[PDB]
Amino acid sequence: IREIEQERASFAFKVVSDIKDKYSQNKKVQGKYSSYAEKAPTIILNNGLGATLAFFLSKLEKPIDDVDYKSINPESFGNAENIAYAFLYKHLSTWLAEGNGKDSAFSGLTNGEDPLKYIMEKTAIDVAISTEEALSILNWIKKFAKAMLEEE
Amino acid sequence: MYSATFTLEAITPVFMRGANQSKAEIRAASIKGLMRWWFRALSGSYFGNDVEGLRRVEEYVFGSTKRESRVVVEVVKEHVEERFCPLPMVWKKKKGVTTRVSQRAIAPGSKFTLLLTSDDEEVLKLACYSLIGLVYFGGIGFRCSRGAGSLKISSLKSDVQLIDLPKNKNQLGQMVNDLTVEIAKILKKTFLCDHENKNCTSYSSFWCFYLFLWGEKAELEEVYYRSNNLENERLTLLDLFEKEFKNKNNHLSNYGYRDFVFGLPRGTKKDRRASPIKVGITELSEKYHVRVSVFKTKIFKPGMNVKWDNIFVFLENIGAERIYP
Amino acid sequence: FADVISKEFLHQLVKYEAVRHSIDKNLAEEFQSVFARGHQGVRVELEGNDEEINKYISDGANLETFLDKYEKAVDVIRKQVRGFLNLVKILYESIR
Amino acid sequence: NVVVKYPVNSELANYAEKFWKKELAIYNLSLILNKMTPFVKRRSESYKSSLSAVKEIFKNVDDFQNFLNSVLRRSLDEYRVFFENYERLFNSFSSKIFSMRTKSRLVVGLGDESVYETSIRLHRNYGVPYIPGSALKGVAKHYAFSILARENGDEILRIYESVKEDLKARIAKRDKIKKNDVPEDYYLTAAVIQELFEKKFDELGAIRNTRVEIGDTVISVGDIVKIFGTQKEEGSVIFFDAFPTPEQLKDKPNLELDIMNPHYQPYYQHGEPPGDWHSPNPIFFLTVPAGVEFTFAVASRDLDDLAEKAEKLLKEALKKFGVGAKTSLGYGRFDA
Amino acid sequence: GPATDGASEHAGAVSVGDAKILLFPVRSAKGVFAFVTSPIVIQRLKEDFELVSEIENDIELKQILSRFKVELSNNETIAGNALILNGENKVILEDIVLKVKSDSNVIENLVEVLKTLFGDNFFGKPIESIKERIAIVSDDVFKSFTRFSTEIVARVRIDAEKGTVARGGLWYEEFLPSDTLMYSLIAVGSPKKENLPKEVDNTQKIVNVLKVTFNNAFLQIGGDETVGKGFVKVRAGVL
Amino acid sequence: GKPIESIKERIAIVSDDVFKSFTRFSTEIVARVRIDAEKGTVARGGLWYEEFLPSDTLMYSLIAVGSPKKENLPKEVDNTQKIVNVLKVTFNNAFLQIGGDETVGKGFVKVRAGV
RNA sequence: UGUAGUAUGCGGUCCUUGCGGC
Repeated sequence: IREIEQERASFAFKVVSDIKDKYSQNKKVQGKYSSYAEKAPTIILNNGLGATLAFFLSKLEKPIDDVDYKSINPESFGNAENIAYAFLYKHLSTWLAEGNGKDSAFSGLTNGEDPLKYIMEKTAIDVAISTEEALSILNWIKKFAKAMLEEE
Repeated sequence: MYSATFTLEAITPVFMRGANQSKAEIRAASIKGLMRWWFRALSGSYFGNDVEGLRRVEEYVFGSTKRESRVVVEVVKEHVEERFCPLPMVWKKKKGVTTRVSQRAIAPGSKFTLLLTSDDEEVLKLACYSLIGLVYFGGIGFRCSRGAGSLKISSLKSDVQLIDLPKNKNQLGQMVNDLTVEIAKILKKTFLCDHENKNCTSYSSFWCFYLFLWGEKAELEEVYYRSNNLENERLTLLDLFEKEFKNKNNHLSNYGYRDFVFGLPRGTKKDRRASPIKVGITELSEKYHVRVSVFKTKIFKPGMNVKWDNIFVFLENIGAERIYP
Repeated sequence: FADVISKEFLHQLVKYEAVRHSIDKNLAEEFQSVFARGHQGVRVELEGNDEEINKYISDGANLETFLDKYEKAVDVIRKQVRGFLNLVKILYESIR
Repeated sequence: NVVVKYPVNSELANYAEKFWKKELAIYNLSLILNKMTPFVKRRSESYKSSLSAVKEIFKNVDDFQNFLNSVLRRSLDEYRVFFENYERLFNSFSSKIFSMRTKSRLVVGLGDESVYETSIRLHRNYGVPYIPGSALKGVAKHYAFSILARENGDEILRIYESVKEDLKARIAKRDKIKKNDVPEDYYLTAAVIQELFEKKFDELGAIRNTRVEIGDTVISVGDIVKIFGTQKEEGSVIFFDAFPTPEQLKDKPNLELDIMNPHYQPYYQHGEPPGDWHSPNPIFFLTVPAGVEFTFAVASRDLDDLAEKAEKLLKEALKKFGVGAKTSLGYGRFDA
Repeated sequence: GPATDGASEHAGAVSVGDAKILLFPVRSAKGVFAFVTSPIVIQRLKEDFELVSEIENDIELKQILSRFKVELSNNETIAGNALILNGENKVILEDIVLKVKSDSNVIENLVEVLKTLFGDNFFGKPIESIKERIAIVSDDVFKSFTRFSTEIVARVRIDAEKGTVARGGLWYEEFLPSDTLMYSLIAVGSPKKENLPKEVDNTQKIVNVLKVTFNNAFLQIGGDETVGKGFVKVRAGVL
Repeated sequence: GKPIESIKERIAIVSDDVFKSFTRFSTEIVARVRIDAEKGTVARGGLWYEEFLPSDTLMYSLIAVGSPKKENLPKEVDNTQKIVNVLKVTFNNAFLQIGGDETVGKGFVKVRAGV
């Protein structure tokens, strides 16, 4: 009886604490991350999950169809907006592709494939379930970001 | 809710465009941004290099990302016409012809009004002063700094006391001084900002600004460029000004008119530092003159320094009278 | 959240909820402090026949460290918060 | 010279590219705009999915506007039957209906989050611009607030010195220190008036006898609070959404583009000196052009007189206050 | 039934039912928007018809829909000619390319059932004018449409102190999309009161009164009444 | 009223604890209120949550029939077999309402006697 | 069991020259 809600909460707490600790000095980075987190579900519901991920990648000045989440470093960007976008993309894609971990209750809907490349050549039902999971995890992430992270 | 209305007439064709580049039309947003720039220019004299105070007062007056604008600007009536008009200093590369390039632009005169409304007298006065300074010493739209945006106040109607229009050259001469002193008085009385006085501003401002006048014409149709050939004997006032500017013997610049004290896109094919030289048309007692405004800022552009007094030599080449100071 | 809350992020989650549901930040801080204090002392009815937890709760001690050493901390804290919320609801309905 | 990509699933990107190349005919504007958003890569190595970069796939701005308006016009019959049913719903209640043309450009919903970063309120089924009833109610309430503050500012400030002191203390708490500066300008009066109308409605009982002249009629504070309602009492005037008349969509375009060119953007955001070395960052956004005619309707639940008063207030607000976005620049203004 | 101030006197003579969805408005590439249905939807409609037949002891109407069995893959649909793409046997419903399954009896029977239930006028437009804008999709696809294609409306509160959105003054609301169809059952028995007037003596005198008083009317459902949300056209029908 | 073959594809069997948690927390929790027309808002103290058993739920019951009471019963239902037969015939494919909230379309179930 | 509308109050706003030079 291991509810996925516990995994969602643990992963969201871990990622928000990670960004808080790594960028405790950069208040503007925290504000940008919080704003992007609480605005992402609207973008996903409007234009879809793949469009949202491609929008994040474009804001990262990175090419699409040739970039996965494992090969991006969120801290390797000078701009605060790029920092926050990279962190949000990494967190969302990590939850979608691996979950809280291999040994955890939730291991991610995608086995290990990049969520964008997964969305490119999968059925509508799979991308719908992925969108639902992304909505839930983004809700938890926004909750925790509003909890700890400072507001821009 | 004090409000002011300014009915303005386009002395020269105005190249103001919206999203559709092929269509020219008057935009409230562009005018508001230009008034923001001109208010910065006038307030730089009082605020000097203290950019923080200027930013705070501008956010107080024109609004920022955390407060709605304290002054709202609208364009109410547009008795304007759109036609074709040659570009100020652009020549077509057509074989043999080598004539000008004519874009769609607002026709001369083109009566229209601007309404500025606020809830406080001081901020409305600041906005009105910025707008009148813009109209008198600046242009609007594309190629404003090349005599294509000059506007005269056809009529004014304000419930707040303002500065009267000029009649002669000296009136426009000391209007700079009285506008600056009134702006400083408002800044000191209302917001109590001082910012001391360090040196000349990094941006274009009135700390180091000069105004000159040249030429004299009685017909509006004999001012803007008419001839399609520079060598033609029939040249209007602005055509003669352009011909003198293009002459190598005019100024002492090593590259001539292709120097770097003017706008950045000259030879280097890079940067966007606008030309501190601004050309316009000034009407005084039904007499038209070419007005030249220069903003000799301390730093021309971060990473590039150009000599300043060389441009004054051009003023000596044409013998333009120094209206201010 | 009673069926999902864990010890590590209880304080931050309750802080978020207080800030969201408080007109004043002082009210949210007071609610956070009073909830954190009150939810500590609540007797639990574990599935296993264990009374040491209740003995630790009754006395007032390093009970937090004992739960850190304990292997059923998550169930204990979930039952504690659920019981405290039930007591709060009962008392509020009593008032009104 | 531009590379177009589609982050939608495969076997659908082909149809999206066919729609954007005008090879096929799409009929829903919201569908092509949102669910089939293209990512355009110019010489710069970045797939910017913004209207400024989206328009690069067309010949010019005019072609983009023509394509959008043709897609909008392809559903004219369905929009006509929808508007007929909407008018029938209007007439079902004792609703007063008035038509107003757009004096200037109008844009509602510009702040909505989207891939383009500049959205627009389009009806989901038919893809036509419209004004939500919430926006009309809010603009009417704020016009009433502004009228009350301009007319009865000092009076309400004196009557509610406790409330104005509470608001000043709150502002001091949030807005930096500002211990007692807190200027008693018109904005503070508007804020305390809104606070009275929102959380302190009952204390507004004494003020209810006041009257303010709107247009040609006179409206009481009690009338306004009855119209809009409180946390404990529901409003009595139903504000319906506004939709353009289907007839005008046949001839003149119902959607055009507008540009914002933020020079000195680092000066505004980061703090660099303005100067002129501040190459602009143009951003385009959709907006319904001026002259487009909209139909508004306000219904009553208790008294038709309240409906007439609300109609007059809304007409005055749309004439002066303006609805939509960028109202400080004269956008979203209506004329008789 | 009696008001809240007193309930032991008698019970209500009417019993409304849950407004189960029948057609969902989904955006389409051709046929600007389409009315969508699912096999579970029509199965529940058949169950509702069976319940009506059992209540009225009228088996004749029981088999009206009993001639419609369907089974669709997740990438197949039975759509009208308007929605079908020209030169390509495929349809697009707001996010998905679906191959057009070939079948006519099911859609014809559904149109006939709707016509019998709600007459020849389908809420301001003829019913035959929308028979080519109906799509029957897979169950998961219909669930995804009903969960993700609903209206999401963002609203803010503007404070007069600054003219900007207040601190935490923004919120999102979920709305059923416009032009959607919900069917409900309203069962009626003998009134439970005593000494009834002759005009409402029997159940049919309640049936006709309800039908005449709630035919082609307009009602407000849910919240946001003051801002013009939740307004619905109601049509009452009998078998 | 549905083909049993389609049901086979959507049958799952879970653990005991999982089934208990499902049956405890997957029911329909519906919040209801009462609105007064005088003010148009919810009446004070009128909000409450009611729990409803989900639709499309299969349940089974056992009816134990014994020897009919000796009260000069007709020979048609004289034996136990006859009475169980008549009960099954008269209750097969029936529709009946159980529980409260009958006035709001809650409780209607379909009974299919086991033959 | 019977009677019972998750409803009322809330503006997707605020901030930005279609320019720079021949």
